[PDB]
Amino acid sequence: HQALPTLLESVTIDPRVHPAQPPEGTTEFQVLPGKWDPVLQIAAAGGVE
Amino acid sequence: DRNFCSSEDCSFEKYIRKETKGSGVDVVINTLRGKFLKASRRLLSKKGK
Repeated sequence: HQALPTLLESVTIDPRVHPAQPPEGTTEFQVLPGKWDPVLQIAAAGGVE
Repeated sequence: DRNFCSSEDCSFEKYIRKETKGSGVDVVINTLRGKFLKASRRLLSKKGK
């Protein structure tokens, strides 16, 4: 089925711990590891949660 | 030592949830407030108080 989000209990954005914007005109971008936590139901990657 | 957690941060939620195998805690005697209170209710079992 198609699930439409209706409520995000928490969304934390912390750019200070996030990598800076890629140099201008970048063609290859970096990949940040991400993890899904079923116990707490947190999708975390970089400085976002 | 497995029965003790820390009051400094809400890291007990993951520990207790994992240790209870997702069942939660039947009774929560809550004194802390703020995010600790929110994390405490989130550990309640289906019939938890």
